[PDB]
Amino acid sequence: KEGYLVDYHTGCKYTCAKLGDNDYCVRECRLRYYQSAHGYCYAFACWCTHLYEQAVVWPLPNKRCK
Repeated sequence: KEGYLVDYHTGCKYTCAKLGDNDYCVRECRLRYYQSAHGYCYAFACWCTHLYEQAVVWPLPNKRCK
């Protein structure tokens, strides 16, 4: 499973270096979910990958950047 990185209360994106320069992005994904998560910087913003069924993202109730 895959999903865009967003905060549960701030509703905002998490920006990073181009695509595969994912060194900051993987460290968010593996602390947001289980440590077995992964990700990359799709359009210079973090996109988590190799995820379980318990990842959700867009079905959140608000998710607009405060």
